[PDB]
Amino acid sequence: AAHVIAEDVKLLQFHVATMVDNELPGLPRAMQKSGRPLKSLKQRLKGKEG
Amino acid sequence: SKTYQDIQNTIKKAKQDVIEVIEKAHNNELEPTPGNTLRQTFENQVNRI
Amino acid sequence: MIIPVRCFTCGKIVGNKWEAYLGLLQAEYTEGDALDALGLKRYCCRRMLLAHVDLIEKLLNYAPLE
Amino acid sequence: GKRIPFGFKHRTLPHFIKDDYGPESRGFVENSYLAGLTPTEFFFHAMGGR
Amino acid sequence: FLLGQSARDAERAKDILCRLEHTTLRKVTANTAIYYDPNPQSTVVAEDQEWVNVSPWLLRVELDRKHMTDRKLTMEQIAEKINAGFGDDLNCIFNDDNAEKLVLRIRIMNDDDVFLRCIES
Amino acid sequence: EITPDLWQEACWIVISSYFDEKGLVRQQLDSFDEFIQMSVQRIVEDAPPIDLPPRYLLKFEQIYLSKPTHWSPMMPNEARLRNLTYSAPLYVDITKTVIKEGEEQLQTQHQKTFIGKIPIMLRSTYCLLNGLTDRDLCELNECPLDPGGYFIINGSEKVLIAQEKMATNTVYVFAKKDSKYAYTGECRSCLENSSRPTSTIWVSMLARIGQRIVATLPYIKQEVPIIIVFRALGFVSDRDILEHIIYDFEDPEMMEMVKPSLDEAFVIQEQNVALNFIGSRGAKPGVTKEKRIKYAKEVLQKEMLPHVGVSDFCETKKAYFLGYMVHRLLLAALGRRELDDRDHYGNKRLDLAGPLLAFLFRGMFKNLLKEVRIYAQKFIDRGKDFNLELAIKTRIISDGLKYSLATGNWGDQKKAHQARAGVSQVLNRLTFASTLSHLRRLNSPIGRDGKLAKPRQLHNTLWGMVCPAETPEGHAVGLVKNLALMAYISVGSQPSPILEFLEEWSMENLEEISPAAIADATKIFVNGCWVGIHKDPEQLMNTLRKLRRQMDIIVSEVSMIRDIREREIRIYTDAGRICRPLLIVEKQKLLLKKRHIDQLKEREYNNYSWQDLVASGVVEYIDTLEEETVMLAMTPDDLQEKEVAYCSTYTHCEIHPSMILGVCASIIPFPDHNQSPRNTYQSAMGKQAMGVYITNFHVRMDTLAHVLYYPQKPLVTTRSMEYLRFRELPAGINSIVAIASYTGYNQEDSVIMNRSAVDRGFFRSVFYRSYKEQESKKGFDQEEVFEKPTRETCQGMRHAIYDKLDDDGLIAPGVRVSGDDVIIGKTVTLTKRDCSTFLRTSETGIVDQVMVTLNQEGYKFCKIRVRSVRIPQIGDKFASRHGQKGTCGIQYRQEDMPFTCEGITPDIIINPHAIPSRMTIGHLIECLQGKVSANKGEIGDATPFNDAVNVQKISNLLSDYGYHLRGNEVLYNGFTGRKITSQIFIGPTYYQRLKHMVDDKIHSRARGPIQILNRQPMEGRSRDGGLRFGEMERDCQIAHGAAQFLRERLFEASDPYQVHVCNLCGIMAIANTRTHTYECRGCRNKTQISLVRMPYACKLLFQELMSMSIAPRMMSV
Amino acid sequence: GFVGIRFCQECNNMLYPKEDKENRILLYACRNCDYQQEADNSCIYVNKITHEVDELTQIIADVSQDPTLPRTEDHPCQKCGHKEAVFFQSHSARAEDAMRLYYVCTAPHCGHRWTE
Ligand SMILES: [Zn+2]
Ligand SMILES: [Zn+2]
Ligand SMILES: [Zn+2]
Ligand SMILES: [Zn+2]
Repeated sequence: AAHVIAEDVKLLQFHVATMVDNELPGLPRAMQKSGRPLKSLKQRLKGKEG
Repeated sequence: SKTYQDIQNTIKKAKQDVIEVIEKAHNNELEPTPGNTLRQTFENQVNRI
Repeated sequence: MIIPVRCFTCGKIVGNKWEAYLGLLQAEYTEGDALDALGLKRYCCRRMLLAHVDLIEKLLNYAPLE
Repeated sequence: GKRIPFGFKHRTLPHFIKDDYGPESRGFVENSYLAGLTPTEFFFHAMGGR
Repeated sequence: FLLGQSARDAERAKDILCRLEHTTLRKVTANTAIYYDPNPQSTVVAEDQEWVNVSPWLLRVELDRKHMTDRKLTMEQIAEKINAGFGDDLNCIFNDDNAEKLVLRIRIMNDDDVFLRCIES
Repeated sequence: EITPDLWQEACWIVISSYFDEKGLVRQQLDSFDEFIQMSVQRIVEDAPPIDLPPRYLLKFEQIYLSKPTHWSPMMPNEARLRNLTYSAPLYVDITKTVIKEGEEQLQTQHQKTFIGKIPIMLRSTYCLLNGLTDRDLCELNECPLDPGGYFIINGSEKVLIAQEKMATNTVYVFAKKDSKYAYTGECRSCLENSSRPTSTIWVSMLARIGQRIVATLPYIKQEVPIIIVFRALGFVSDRDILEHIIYDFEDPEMMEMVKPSLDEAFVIQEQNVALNFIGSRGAKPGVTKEKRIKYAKEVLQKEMLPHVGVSDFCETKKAYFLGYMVHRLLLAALGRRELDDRDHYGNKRLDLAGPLLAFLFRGMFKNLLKEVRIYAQKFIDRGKDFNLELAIKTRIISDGLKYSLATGNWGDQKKAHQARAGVSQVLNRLTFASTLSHLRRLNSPIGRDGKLAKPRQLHNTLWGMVCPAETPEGHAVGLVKNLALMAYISVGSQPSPILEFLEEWSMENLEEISPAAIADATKIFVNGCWVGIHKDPEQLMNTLRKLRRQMDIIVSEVSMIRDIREREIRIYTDAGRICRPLLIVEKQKLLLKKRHIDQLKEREYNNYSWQDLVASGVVEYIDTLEEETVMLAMTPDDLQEKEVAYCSTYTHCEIHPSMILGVCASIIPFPDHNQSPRNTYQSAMGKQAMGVYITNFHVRMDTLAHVLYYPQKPLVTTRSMEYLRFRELPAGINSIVAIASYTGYNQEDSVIMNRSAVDRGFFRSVFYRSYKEQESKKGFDQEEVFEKPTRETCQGMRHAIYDKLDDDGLIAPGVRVSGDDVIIGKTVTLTKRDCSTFLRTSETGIVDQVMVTLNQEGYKFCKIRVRSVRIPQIGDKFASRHGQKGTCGIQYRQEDMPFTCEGITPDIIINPHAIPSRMTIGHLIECLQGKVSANKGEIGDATPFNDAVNVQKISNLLSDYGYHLRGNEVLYNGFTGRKITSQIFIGPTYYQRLKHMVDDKIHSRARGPIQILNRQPMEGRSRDGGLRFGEMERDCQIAHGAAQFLRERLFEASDPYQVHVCNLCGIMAIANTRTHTYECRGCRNKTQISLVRMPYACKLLFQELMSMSIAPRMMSV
Repeated sequence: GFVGIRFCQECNNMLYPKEDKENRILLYACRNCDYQQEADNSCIYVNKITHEVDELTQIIADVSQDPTLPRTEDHPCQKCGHKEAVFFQSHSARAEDAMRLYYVCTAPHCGHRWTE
């Protein structure tokens, strides 16, 4: 269903980007659904304590 | 005690001098220092004293 | 908490004077005449009794049993 | 860098009169640490040392 | 640093300072108002200045003296720079440097009522 | 008759009576009591009835609260020991009326439905300890000196720190530089205890025809021009507007200033296009015009200026209030009125444990109403008559409060990171002055890492409210603050009696005003609602004051401010206004006369009290905004005597000036003889001085406790530390200090202690560490149990000696234990894995007591605490009350210390160089007067501003006992016996021993445990970590050019590792070294492989790059 | 001088100034109404760039009963002749020069204010 495939790829794009950058502008921050934001690979090395 | 008397006399004179500078400002007799506002002149005078 | 056994500074036994101290205060000796009457001359011994706070009397309000 | 500011309306403390620019009225501690500070100049000293 | 003899006398160092310190009309102006004095010679504010110079409305701008003198300025250059700055739409009948009040009268000749406030502002 | 000086005695019979009536934590207790007695019922009462196919109405009534009970009454010490939450069930009467077709409604009242447990603050009006005698408190194993004012959450004492905020309902005009606005009239509005949070308004003026006034209404994205807003309130005419904004048209200047805002709006006249304008700026604008109007109509009715009123009050009363916001903006623009200082403490309020909890209860309640609504919907709407008693998820309140008081996240757990943090901190039991000051602690929410100095500066308005000295010198410096001794935070009272009284006395109500009257008439502001004007404000101020002085119509906490210059009377009754009592001055005499002092001296014997001083119009609670308008003498004999008059118009007099100090600062003697940062450092260290922290410490299982063996009462005290109860729970020893350089081991901020004094118990302390462990059903096959492991069955099992603990699986009191000894033997079945708990590494103490019990889950739970006698040693940090601090640098036996003519050796020798840069002359005067006190044989007074004391008077006394009048003595060198040529300043000074002992700090590593992710040393002593060789050390070794030691530190001594890499690419190859075979998948090469000595964190970095699709191809070429 | 806003008599809106291009005279017309009233002041607008304002116009007599405020006996009133007078600096922010002292007669039903 070409309708839903668009949303499927949009959500895959969200997960893959959030794997390497959780802090997208505007996009919902990926989380462990109990609150805590997901430390992306960027965040593993981004700043101090990288 | 003579040293304390000298210190106290000095402070008294300084307090009196600040009172006189205030009087000069209150009466508008305090001419501003160039560049300074009258307030900045007064504050500079008091800080110097 | 309890009275120190020896004056920390010099060594004089002050641990047998606290109840005497308080009894002399209860005779309404003035606070330094109690110390003069116990025999504490050095201000190092006097600050053992003057400064002592006898908290063990409060600790003994708590019951282990009865 | 300035004298004690008028944090009350036109005065430094309620003990002083409005527009008291006099020395002690603005933070001049005139005692010494052996003489001890007056309570007003103790507060001004605290403001300064902060 | 001052290169010429001006380096010594505070007087001829002062004019360098005036030639450097940015000085717009707001610094030397005192009181700026408007008036629909229906003729140049109508002189509703009672002035003899236009009568020797012989819009139904004008800007009047009484300037400051102790601020204009301290800059060694004159109405001459002020009016020149006005007319040059806005072009000959504006005419400025400035006062003379003998009167007590340092008025400029400014008119336009060829949405106008607010326009004097627009150019003054 | 009047007090003829001799006034110090009277002055401390007052104050003494205050602290009898209002113990130090009264501001917590009263806040909580008011929350439980009013605010809780208010919230449940003012929540609307819930309704919905037929629809019920569901409604709540008369909320009830029992005593705290475990299900039988839990004592707070039991809740503390069993890790329970000390709490009481909250019950409410619920009337359900379902009504349906055929007109058949049944109003069945579910009486006393259990809504949830609410946690009780200790010693409140609802704690079991309330009014309870000292005998009974000791019988409860409670401490009669313990203040209360904290919660027990799962056994932890949790204090609610009072959170500072901008005052609601009050207009403030600020200039915000770096913005398009020249001025901004802010308001933050709350009508009463609303579940809706405070709504904020701004009426800004654009700086840039110029000078256009905007308004930033809430729920509006754009910024409607104000004149549109007034037209939306229905005022067509430019003269009905401005009548609200310019109270006399006779002022041309405001008129010609406001004109350009009218020129921004003259395109709009009728209210309906104005509402279309506002609705079209809505954050959720409706498609049809009518919905846009209705949205904007609601916003103005309910969201703008709610404190002024809602519905009918919209089109007038708060039109006037918005007019006043504009008027004061215009004053701030003409400069007729100064800008409001955001950090003036009259502009602030303090959210105590009442409002802090009311906010949550409005958040956890309403949630419960949503829950029961959804339940009854699901049921009733399916024609399934619900039961509400199953609908009420009591978990919502009980766990919501429990959670927020535990974490301190002041909001839902769903959204805690969005909430405030650390509102609720574990009570500091370290020492009693720390407990008392933690309970009296205020906190600015201003961001730390906020670089602004102005919110950290000691503002002039904190006088008498907040300690000028007690602040954390850390990053929180000036943000965290402390109440002053007599400072009282107003708990809040209803304005309705005041409004009814103001309806008398010829007051003119705001909606009956002819606006021309406002020009020459004082405007009255009850809780920041403008409510009317008055022709004669010299009668109101005298009458409202008289009524406060009579306690009848106006409660003492109400503050009436008369702004003379601007004709405004502002009356605040709300809660969180910090205030302090002041003696009233009338003519020039005090009202406090010898009658009051005599009556109050026989107090209890006559049951007179401080409340009688208040209710006799003798003392008055003034608050920082009313303090703006008092003229405040500082003592009568100083300031009201017939000198050449300073003012002669004092309205009030300071009760005693030392009452500006807080709890830890008022233990400093002679603080007026110290440099102010040193009084701050003492206010810090005084929260670390070991003492006896509470007298029931033998029952506490606190995780960390330090108890001094022989804590002493100070030989010199402030009078204030009477009420701090410092002479009952003191923290320190008066020691014969000598200020001499001697052997030099005391040199840079260090002390030489007497070893023989230590041998006698000088500052000897005990350290109790409590270890808590409980049981659990981990799963079907997994279960923990207290049991001695045995190598036969327990598979996992440490190298430890498990036989020290007996077959219960619990070490017994009186057993010597050392680091990595087993304390609670514990097995978890897989046979059994070892899961036991070991004494912290290098702790080495004796088991003091072992307690065993059941937790909430009904699992066996034990807490073991181990004591550790800490004989002072080199490196232990001592300090004095004057911010002198220093490690013990060496200990000399009595034979080696210098000695006077008599054999008085010092106990502590501190280097002279501590003094001259720091000017802690209060330290020298303490030592001198302590030497007087110890000879004189009674405790000297060091109350700061006491002009009865001075150095010369002390020296005169000291010379009478046969000592040098300046405290110097000839000492003899202990080593050689020669007289020291300089006579040494020696005398009793009160030293403290701080929690910072060196054995708690010494740490070493040589290949200990390693992190799992990056194979570097673990972090911290407790983990047996390795010290961070940081960036700056890297730089310092580059500067050294010490590349070999830089390589070893940043590699070979941290994460030595190796990778094999392909020679053709630089992706790490696969290397089965175990068979010495190597390949790179992708080139299929097996010879082209080379080993690379490689930091593990570098390997890990490159694999974190490859997982981003980056090939950091390392090449040997 | 100045010019105030004169409001329309019909709509009570603000009257704008407009020249009579026929009779050559200043009018004050309305935007919403058709109300033409004949000007007298011949002025549109003024602007005191000096920011010269007399503070005695802004000083209100009620300040005398302020206990917070210094009292002199060194300058008597002029209308009545009271000895008592409170004095203060110009509270207005436009005061960088004006440390000048403004005095108010401390006597009810007088409120005479002056500057020395
Ligand atoms: Zn001794
Ligand atoms: Zn390869
Ligand atoms: Zn009209
Ligand atoms: Zn008069």
